[PDB]
Amino acid sequence: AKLHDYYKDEVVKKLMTEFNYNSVMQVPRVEKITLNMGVGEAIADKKLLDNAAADLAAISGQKPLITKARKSVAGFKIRQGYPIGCKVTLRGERMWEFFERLITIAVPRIRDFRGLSAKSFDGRGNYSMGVREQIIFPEIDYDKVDRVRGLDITITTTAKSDEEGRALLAAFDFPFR
Amino acid sequence: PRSLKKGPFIDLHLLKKVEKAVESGDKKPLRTWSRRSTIFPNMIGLTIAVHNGRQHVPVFVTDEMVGHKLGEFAPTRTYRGHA
Amino acid sequence: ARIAGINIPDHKHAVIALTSIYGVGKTRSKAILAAAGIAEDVKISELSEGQIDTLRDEVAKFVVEGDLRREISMSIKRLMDLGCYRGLRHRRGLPVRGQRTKTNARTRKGPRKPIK
Amino acid sequence: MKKDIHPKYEEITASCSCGNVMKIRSTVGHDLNLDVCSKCHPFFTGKQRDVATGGRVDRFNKRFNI
RNA sequence: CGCGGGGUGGAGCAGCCGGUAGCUCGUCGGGCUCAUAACCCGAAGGUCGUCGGUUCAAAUCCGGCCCCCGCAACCA
RNA sequence: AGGGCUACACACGUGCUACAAUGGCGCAUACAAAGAGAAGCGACCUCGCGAGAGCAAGCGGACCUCAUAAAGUGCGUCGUAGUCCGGAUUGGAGUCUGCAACUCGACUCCAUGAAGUCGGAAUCGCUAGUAAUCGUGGAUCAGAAUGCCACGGUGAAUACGU
RNA sequence: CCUCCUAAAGAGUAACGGAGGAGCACGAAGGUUGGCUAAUCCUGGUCGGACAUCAGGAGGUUAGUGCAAUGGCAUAAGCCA
Repeated sequence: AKLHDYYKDEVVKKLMTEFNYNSVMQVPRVEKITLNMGVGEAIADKKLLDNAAADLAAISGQKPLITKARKSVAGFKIRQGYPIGCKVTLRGERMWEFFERLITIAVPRIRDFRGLSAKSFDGRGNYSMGVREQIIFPEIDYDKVDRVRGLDITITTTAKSDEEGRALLAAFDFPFR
Repeated sequence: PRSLKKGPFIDLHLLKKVEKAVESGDKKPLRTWSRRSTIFPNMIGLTIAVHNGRQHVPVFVTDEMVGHKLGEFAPTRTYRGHA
Repeated sequence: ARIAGINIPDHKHAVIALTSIYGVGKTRSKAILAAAGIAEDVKISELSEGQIDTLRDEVAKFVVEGDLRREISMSIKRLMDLGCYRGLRHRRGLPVRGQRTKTNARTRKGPRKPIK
Repeated sequence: MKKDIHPKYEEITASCSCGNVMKIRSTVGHDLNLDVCSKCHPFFTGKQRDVATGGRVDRFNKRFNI
């Protein structure tokens, strides 16, 4: 919870200084980090989904939920209730740890990394990004994996505005551009 | 390409014309046949209508065109398509 | 066995292994090895960490992997923008170096497309 | 958290060749030897030089001139 | 209007259970051929008239519409 | 004077190089023939990774130069992979010839490393120093051959028969 | 046999009047306890696209009901255990 500790003392203070909030509760805080793997190829065969789930688990020490089709679309051939993706919701200490990992290792490991997007903030504070390769996380072994996988990270935060969220992220020396 | 020791190639007459243009400060297109002439820094800004065999095609020179030759920006053959 | 921005095969010899980096061929690999002070014949397996670091450093001197790719992209794009002969050729998908397409431009033109 | 289902999540030491040692909890188990650390990654140094647009005119001048 | 056949690759004849999506001549390609007709090999041409639905299999079972057939009956 | 004969959806002819281990790469090392040469062949030495550059003898030549033959042989390595096979393609930088290498030359260096794992129907050559394979030279020629015409090296198989 | 309309605001009410369904299904799709709240759209997000999965929001049942239509249904009669 090093990152959490940092936030509690420094990042928050910085935020206060910059936006001039009256209350300390008014500062933005990161609520949860969600990790989704869509895996449509699961419809062809069951094991791929399982593999994906395993990978996700490896990445982030929880065991993933396995998502299922809400409403069943035309072209991709999925009935409702088909196990189609997997997710992990990270909160609290674990989440913090994950965040730390992501910036202090995983992002650096990205092939041809020239920063993250600043316009990828959605208009209400909540950041979202996608990793093309699951190998960027050193939890996964390069030699072991059979299928190239990716995933999306979604940092949900209490920031009302996108700008605020961005600021908060920066205060954690989040790469951007 | 040409040897570095020999320098760049430009037709003498063309060069002279360019110089004249520079002196004037005019921007009327100079019709030219020297497709083999290299473009120079001083030629930037000038329109120079290069021959393509048939007609003179206007070439507004840019900062990026310098190392290149005039014939590169005046395609000779005119192929649209087979169908 | 992670140099520049990629993984590298461990079983292979150093010279060859390095060649897996986009932007290093054989000669470049050799040069890198020389710079390091590592023998060409040894594998990427049974290497020290320090040695690996040195190798990485050496590699970093050249323009490789992503940067190299970017550079490559830039030139072609520039050419296209210019609309010089070469640029035109590129946009077509036809041989740029002055090859007599006639009935042999199948690397640029791809597989044959019957008349229809 | 539920007891059985999860992977073993434990503290390990992660070392970037840059010199930065980084204690972190993870599923790896064994000790981690990183190649690039966020501290030792060329974002701020490289990306000015990595574009490399340059000058055509300048180049021309260099290679040959009067 | 009512009732029996059904509706396709340039034309035609396509294996009772909805998961098989063709064969003939035709056009191109190349050597056979003293010549072509060839024998032989491979290649482009779909909608399954249509609108929908039972179902992951649908043109392939059904509700309606447009036509081609065939019906036999009628007509102040 | 500039451009074209060098165009390019495509079809055919003749070749070269391949697809590898009877091989590739590296180091050492052996054995030819036949030719050309004065607006020519150009040693040695020096510089250049190299193409070449500089200097500059010997020589109208059984004298000097082109000019190291290569396959081979020995030792090492690679171990059946689209590979240390294969080299197309393209980028950069350059050398020489030539008033001039953009269209459109050859060669060099560094990078890049397509297709191709012996080829459908069919179809060609060859009976011996032949085929197969290996290099070498000459003409035209400023430059520009995988073509043509020559030269030697290694060197088979098979012919019952009509 | 069931639903609506014709049917004239109780019920009922005809026509070779206008429109559609049934001849079952389910040992859970029944009982009960505990929990949950929809369609559609927008913005962001690896492969991923008009349309999978995941975030932030608008929306407020426009959704859902084993199958027709009507009347119902959030205390849900809808969805999970």
